Amino acid sequence: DGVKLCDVPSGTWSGHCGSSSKCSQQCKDREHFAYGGACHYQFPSVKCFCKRQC
Repeated sequence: DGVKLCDVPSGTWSGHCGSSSKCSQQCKDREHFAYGGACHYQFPSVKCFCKRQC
């Protein structure tokens, strides 16, 4: 229904997140974030945030 996922900042990804598909792939590939990730705006640019389950 609505699993609670927390968008956590990546230390691996830096710069800009233009593709959420690659962001999510990165999160699943790098760590145990099977829910992937999304491009979330933070200062100063859109960065990749991995979705962990909370």
